[PDB]
Amino acid sequence: NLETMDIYRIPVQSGNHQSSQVFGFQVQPGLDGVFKHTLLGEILNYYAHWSGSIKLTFVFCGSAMATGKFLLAYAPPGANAPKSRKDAMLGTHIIWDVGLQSSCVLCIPWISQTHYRLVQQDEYTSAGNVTCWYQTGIVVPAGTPTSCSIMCFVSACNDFSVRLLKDTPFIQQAALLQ
Amino acid sequence: SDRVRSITLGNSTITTQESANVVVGYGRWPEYLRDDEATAEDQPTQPDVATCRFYTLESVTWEKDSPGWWWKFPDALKDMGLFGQNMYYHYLGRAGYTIHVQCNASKFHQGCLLVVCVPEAEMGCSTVDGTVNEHGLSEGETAKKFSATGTNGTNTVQSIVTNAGMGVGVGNLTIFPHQWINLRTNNCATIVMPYINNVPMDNMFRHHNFTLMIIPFVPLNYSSDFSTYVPITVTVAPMCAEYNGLRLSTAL
Amino acid sequence: SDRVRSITLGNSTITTQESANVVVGYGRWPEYLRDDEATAEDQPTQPDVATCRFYTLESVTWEKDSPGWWWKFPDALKDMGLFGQNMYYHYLGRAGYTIHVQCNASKFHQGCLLVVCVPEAEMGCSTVDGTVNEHGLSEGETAKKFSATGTNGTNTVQSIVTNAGMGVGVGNLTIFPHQWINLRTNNCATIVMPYINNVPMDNMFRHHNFTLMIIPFVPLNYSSDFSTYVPITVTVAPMCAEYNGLRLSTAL
Amino acid sequence: GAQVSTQKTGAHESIIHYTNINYYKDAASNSANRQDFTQDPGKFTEPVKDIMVKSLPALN
Amino acid sequence: GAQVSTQKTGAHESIIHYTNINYYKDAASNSANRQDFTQDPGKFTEPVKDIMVKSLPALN
Amino acid sequence: GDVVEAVENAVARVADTIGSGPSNSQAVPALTAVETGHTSQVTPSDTVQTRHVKNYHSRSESSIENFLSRSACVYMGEYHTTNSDQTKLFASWTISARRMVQMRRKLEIFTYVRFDVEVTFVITSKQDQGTQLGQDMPPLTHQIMYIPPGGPIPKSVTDYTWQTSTNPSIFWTEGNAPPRMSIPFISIGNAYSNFYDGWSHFSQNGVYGYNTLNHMGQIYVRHVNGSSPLPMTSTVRMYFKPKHVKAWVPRPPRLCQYKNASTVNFSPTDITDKRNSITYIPDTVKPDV
Ligand SMILES: NCCCCCCCCCCCC(=O)O
Repeated sequence: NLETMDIYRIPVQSGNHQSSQVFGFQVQPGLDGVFKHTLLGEILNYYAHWSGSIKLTFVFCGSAMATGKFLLAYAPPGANAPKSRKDAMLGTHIIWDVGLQSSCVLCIPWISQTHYRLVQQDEYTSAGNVTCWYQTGIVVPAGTPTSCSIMCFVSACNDFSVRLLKDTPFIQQAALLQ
Repeated sequence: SDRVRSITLGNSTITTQESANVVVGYGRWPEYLRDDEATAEDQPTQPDVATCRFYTLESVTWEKDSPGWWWKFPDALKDMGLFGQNMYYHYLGRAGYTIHVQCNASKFHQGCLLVVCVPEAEMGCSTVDGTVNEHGLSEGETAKKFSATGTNGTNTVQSIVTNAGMGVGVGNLTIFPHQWINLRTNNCATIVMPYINNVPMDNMFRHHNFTLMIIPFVPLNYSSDFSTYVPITVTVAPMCAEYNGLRLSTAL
Repeated sequence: SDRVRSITLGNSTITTQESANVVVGYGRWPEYLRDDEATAEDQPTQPDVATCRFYTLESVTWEKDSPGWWWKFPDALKDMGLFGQNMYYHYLGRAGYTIHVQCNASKFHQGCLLVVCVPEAEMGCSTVDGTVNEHGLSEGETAKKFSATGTNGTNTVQSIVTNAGMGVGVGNLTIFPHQWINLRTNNCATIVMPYINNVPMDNMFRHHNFTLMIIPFVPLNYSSDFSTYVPITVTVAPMCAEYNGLRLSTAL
Repeated sequence: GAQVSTQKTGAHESIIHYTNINYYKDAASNSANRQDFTQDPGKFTEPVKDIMVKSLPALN
Repeated sequence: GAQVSTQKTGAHESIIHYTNINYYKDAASNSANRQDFTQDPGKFTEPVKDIMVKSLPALN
Repeated sequence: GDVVEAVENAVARVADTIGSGPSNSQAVPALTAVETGHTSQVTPSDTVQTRHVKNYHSRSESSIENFLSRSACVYMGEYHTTNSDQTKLFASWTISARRMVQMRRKLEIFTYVRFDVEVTFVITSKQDQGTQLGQDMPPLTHQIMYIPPGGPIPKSVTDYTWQTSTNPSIFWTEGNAPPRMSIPFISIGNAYSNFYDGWSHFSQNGVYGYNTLNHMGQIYVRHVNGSSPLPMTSTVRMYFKPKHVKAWVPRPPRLCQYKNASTVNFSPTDITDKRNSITYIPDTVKPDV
């Protein structure tokens, strides 16, 4: 999917898939592939330190007749990624009800031993993970597609800042006339 | 619109775009025990956020012929994070709850669920001159199932929906706090229950303060509606939990 | 007299009829984290009594040739009631402690123990170019033992008392908060330690905030004193425990 | 906008001061605080609750 | 005819300022404006006519 | 304020975390409509119970001035003390910040920029390799000359043109501090333009892009001692530190590598790195697997 519009689509569907986790990823805004080339990520890469809360907006793109509730969870570090909805709901989470408001915001509050984390994150400055689960499956009437996509947007909250300027790993050259 | 609604307890938040209202106990919001109502003399523990938050129980499937389901309450949350741990370590406990039952379908589906909290739902035995089991009463999360016919078996609850396991007319369960989930208009039910008992505090393993019952009155139905899977999910959040009489943990 | 003394935290009380004084950190009493010193933004849990009380660890025997003993700290209380449970469920924690070391003998016995709390007691390896084990560092309650000679073995701490496992002169451990238990005058030691670290809060499994060391400087001795059994017991009580970043429990 | 403060006294029991101006935008660029001389031995030599008057027994 | 302004605060919670004099005839010769810290995210995060109160639905 | 001044107070503090408790209402801050093109303004306190935190963190180092205002190499070239080629006796290029990527990607984050520039030159010389290496060459003195578009161009190290009666020049001798000077905002327009989706000719042809807008002249640099018994060679490095900056209409950071200096050309490149599955989260916290 590295060069196709799919990399941006989170697949979700009608029928019984509760045991099936929808997605999950580490919270390393400047380092993990999921975030590094994001607007927030590209910026973090020109610095060595970051701090702040992050907003993850999820937008449902199925038909208007589609329905459903999801559980969006964020787990601070210290344990491995929740492996079931039971485990995930013990952490920070919102239960999102698909409706006229197509989007839902999971805000990742800043919880850390230190005031700052390395953009080049290590285990010492771990930030945890966010995982998503069907809270109550996707139901749909006849004549409508039984599977759709959910998109995810990221952005910094107003308590966010960065420090210690450095060059980006992302750009380079072998010779002049660049 | 007033269909829209959000609720936040601890590190958890619930949302709905299709709510009815919110039912509150017998009009009473949960409160912590007052000094002029207390007997246990030791300082209470009030974990607050670590304990008063949304725990989601394992979901159930609504089938075209489901009779119903139930859960006993302080027990059922006994393995839920710190709420459960505080249960194991203390002799006495007290809490209120926000119960949020979720069930979405489609404008082309139909059905109607009664969602009730019955305080002190003492149940009858299948074997008329026998006695129940704790197992016949509750299975923690999961959920016991009502039945469409008379049941037999020693220890199990006489569970024909029609008499709600209590020997009354199921259709009269409405004197208890409740909401209905009518698929054509509504996709969730929210009930806030205050602590109700004849003593200020009590042991949370030995006494089921109340039972949550979800009974379909008009059955699930649909057509080529490539959605036959319609789950129901229960999320509950203890409110104002306080504990007394700390000692070693209870034997599982 | 001022030898007499009582202390109460939660549902527990300690007494002595032969105390010296009470040493307080670097003169600082424990306090809860202030808003202008915090970074973690979520609401903390402050279990209070359920958590801030006296836990007694398994005792040790003082023998005529015991080199000494030590315990790492937030870890060591990890299985102590709700203090431990709150540790497992949270990413961040913070606490102070009242440490009470007990050792009584008789007017005909003699000996002298140094009781110290060393903040950040990073220890060295026996195998000079190797690295330690978590096991070589701490065994929870119980207690690691210092040694009278140089030790070998990969992973174990180079524990010859003389260098306190840190590469310094044991007789200089006095710049750290401490008391002495000189059997002829005293039968217990009490030290109140405030939270000390370079960050406002921290993970309680990954970082040993401080080490408690009990090192006899003048050895136990006696005569036909039909009492050869002289135990030492450590009781500690977390103070102002607060936790942040709640999620599922950590993997043992 | 300069500061004048006194020099550390040397070889004898008004011209005993100097003037300084900071030319940089960051405090890190400033010179060292070699003239601050506070002290509080207490944190370490006497961290006992219950004040020890010592001219009195200390026990009893 | 000089200017005195404050230094960026460093390693601790009057001598925290510096003085500057411009010696050149062109503004281009001056040092950088590293101390100006304005901000207006709005141009970009919220360029919608019709104020979105967001605590309210956003549609309906 | 005035973005030309070397002083200006005020701390750039981020937001405090407002203390938040439990809620049961119709408020639904966590539910928005991304279709409007508006970015949600939700903070932790809108979705979880938060404590109050007095936050002192400042955004000082991410101000546009502090982000761009650091000297960056934008060019390097060589020239010889002695050679048969005449051409190799002096260096020359056309001013632009498009030949070294680091600087270029930084500027290209903005569509338009306006600023003064502090130019610093680092010049070094080495003695060329050969069989005979002994000589006693006095210190080398160089001449850097700027030729605004339209000025006569040097054709040899000894051309009359180096008289600089009017072009600005810098004479510098090795061993001393690197040469430096400020240049004002020199554009014909109101802001330097980093991108130009346009042409040079009115008939929608000619040259496309950045180049048609450039034309800031060129630089020529030569040795002045002019000689050395044995061959030597110098390298001139030029650094740009923009200062007194203003920037408009930010754009995404360049994702694909640059292919050349005159174009925005690129080869298709991956959106990001792959990972195993959409649920893959590595297991740290294990007795080491
Ligand atoms: N002797 C130095 C001559 C310097 C002229 C420099 C003009 C630099 C202009 C910066 C242009 C960057 C841009 O196109 O965005």
